[PDB]
Amino acid sequence: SRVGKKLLEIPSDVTVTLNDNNTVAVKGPKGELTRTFHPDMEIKVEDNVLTVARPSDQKEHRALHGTTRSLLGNMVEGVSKGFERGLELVGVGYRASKSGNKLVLNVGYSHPVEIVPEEGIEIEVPSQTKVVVKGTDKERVGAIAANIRAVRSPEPYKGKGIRYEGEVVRRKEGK
Amino acid sequence: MLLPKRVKYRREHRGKMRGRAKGGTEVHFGEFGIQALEASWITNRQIEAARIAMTRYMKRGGKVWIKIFPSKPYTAKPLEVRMGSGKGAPEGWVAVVKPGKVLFEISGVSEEVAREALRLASHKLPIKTKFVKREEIG
Amino acid sequence: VVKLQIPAGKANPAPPVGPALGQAGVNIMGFCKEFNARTADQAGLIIPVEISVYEDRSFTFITKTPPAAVLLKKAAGIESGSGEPNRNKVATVKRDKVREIAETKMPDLNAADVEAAMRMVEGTARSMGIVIE
Amino acid sequence: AIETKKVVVEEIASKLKESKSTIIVDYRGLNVSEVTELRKQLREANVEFKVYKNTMTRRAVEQAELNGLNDFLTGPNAIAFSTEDVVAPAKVLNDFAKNHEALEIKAGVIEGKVSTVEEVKAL
Amino acid sequence: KVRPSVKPICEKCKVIRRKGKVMVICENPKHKQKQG
RNA sequence: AUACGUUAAGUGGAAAAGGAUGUGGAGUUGCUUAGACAACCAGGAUGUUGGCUUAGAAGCAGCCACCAUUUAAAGAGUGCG
Repeated sequence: SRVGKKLLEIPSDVTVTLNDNNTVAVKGPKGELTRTFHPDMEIKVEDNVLTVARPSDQKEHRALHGTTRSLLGNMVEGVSKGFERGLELVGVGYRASKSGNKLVLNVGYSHPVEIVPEEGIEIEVPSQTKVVVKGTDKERVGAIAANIRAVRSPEPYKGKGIRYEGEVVRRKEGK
Repeated sequence: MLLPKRVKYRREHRGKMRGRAKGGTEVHFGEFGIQALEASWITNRQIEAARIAMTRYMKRGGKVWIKIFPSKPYTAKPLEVRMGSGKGAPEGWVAVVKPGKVLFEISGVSEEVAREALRLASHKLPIKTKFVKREEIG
Repeated sequence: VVKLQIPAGKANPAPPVGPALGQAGVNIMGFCKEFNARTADQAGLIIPVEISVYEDRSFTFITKTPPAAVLLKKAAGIESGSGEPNRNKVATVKRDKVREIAETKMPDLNAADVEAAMRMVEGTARSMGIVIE
Repeated sequence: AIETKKVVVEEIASKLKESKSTIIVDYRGLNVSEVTELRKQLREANVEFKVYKNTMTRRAVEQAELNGLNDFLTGPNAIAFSTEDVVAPAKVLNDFAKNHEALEIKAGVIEGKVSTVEEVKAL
Repeated sequence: KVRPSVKPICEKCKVIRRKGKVMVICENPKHKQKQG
C-alpha cells in the first residue's frame, strides 16, 4: 500500500557507504553513483538490505519518501545487471553504423547525423534496424534514448525513424 | 416563451431585492428542482433557453415544471435618446427572483438524467445554483 | 480455422469456395467428394461446416444442423413472427412441440441436459414472440 | 459477509461425502480447455462435480480443517479444487492428467490430494 | 488546445496539473488540453 | 511581542460565469485480514445475431422481447476495431 517502507535486498556484491550529508556512494564492478539526498530523509543499512523511513506523515514528505527508494533500487541494479533500451528503426534506406566511439546515423536527412555518447556509456549496433544503448545510469540511458529520438520524431502516417520496442504508433489513413 | 394575457399597468418600478424568498422555497411538485443561491433578474428569453435544453436530453419522460411566471416589465429607452423626456417602453418581461427559491422542477426522471438537466439549466441562468431533492420526514 | 456455409448438394465452383480456402493450402479437389458424402442424408439444405487447418495440410471437418429458430416458424404454422414480440403475441406453441425441436438441435447445442436444451430453445421462441404453452 | 458463509458451508457438505480429488493449477486456464473437462463431467455424471476455484488460504483451507488435513502444503499459488459425490473413482484421476500433457494448463506435476494419507502419483 | 474550462472528453483522459497549469492528457492527441 | 492556526501564489497588494486528485477542517456512506483499491499473472462467454432491418454488418445500420444456460466467471455486449 506504500512505496518506501518496502525492503531492498542486495544480491551482491554491492557495498553502500553512509557518508553525510547526505551522499550515497554505491560501488561495484559495473560502476559507481552518488545520488543527492536532503537531510530530512533517513537511510539505514540492514545486512544486505537497504532501508528508508519517513520522519512524518506530512504530504510533502509522502512524495519524497517514495522517490528515494525507487532511485536506490535503480542505482544497485545498474551496478549489477545494468540497463539497456532498444530502438527499432523502420524504413527502406535507413541504416546505422559506428565510427569510433561516435554513432553515425544515416537518417533520411541529407545532412549526416552523429551522436556522441557520454563516458560510461556505449552503443553497439548488432543490426541496422535495432539499436542498443547500454549504460549503468537509467536517467542517462533514457536521456540518450530521447536525444536519439530527437533526430527523428515518429510519423503517425507511417513507421519511420526511431521507435520504441515495442510501442504502437497511432494508425493514420492517407488519401 | 411565456407572457401574460393582460397586465393592469404597462410599466412598473424595478424594485429592490432583499432577504429570503417569500415562499416556494421547498420543492414538492417534482422529484428534483433547481434552487438559486442568489437573486438576479431573469428575462423571458432566458427561461425559454432552459426548457428547450431539457426537452432534448430528457427525450421521453415526465412534463417539465415551471413554478415561475414572469410579471415585471423591464423598461428599455430607445438608443441615443437623451435622459428624461418621459419613461421608456417595456421591451420584454422579467420575473422577480429571490435566493433559495425553486427556479424549476423535474419529476418521473431517472437519477442520472436528473443530474444533467439541472446542470444545463444552471449555465443558462446567471445565478449560481445547487442540486436539490424532496424531503419526507414526513 | 475458417467456418463456411457450403451447400450440402453442391461443392465445386470457385466463387462459393475457391480461393478463400485455396489460399489455406487446402486441396479443393480431394474434399469436394467428402462434402457430398455425409451431407447426402440432408440434401437440399445449406449445412455449415467448421474447417480446422493442420500444418501438414491434413484436414478433418465437422458438419452442423441448419440454423436455429427457423424450425420455430414451422411449429407455429406462421411464415413470419411479430415485429413486436410479447407486445404482439401472434403465435403459440405447446411445450411438447418444443421437445421435438430441441432434440434436432442437440448435436449443435452445447447444452448439458435435455431439460437444459429445453430452456435454450425457450429463449429463441420468445424472440418470435411465440407463447410457450 | 453472509454470502461468504454460503461459499463455505456448502462446499464442506461435499467434502464430508467426498471420495477423491486432484490438484489443478489455474495458470493459462483457457475457456476451451475447461469445456473439454466439463464434457467429461457430463459423461461421469452431471452437476455433481465441482470446479470452484475458491482457493484462498483464508477460504478453502478452513474447509480442510475438519477433514483432508493435507491441503496446507498445496495451498500456496493457483489451485482448482475438484470434488466427487458418487461415482466410483477411476477415470477422474486419469482424465485431467491426459489434458495437461497435451498442452493446456500446467498440471503442477500433480501435487496430489486425499486418497489415503499421501500426495503425488495419480493412478 | 487551450481553454479556461478544460474538461475530460473520454475515459482515457487524465487530469494532471503541470507548472501551475492544469493539463488533461489522453492517448488520443486531440483530447490533449491545458488551462491558462 | 506572546499563544493557537491557515495560506505559497507575491495571494495579501484587482472582477466575474465556469473549470480543476490544490490544501486545511467537519459530516455521511460503500467495500474491507471469511479480504479493499493499485497491480502482475488467468480466462472471456454457450445456442448466437438473437428477433425486426438495411446488399451482406455476427460485441456494433439501428429498434429492441436484449432470453435463458456453462459455471471459478462474462452483457446474446463496456470499448479501440
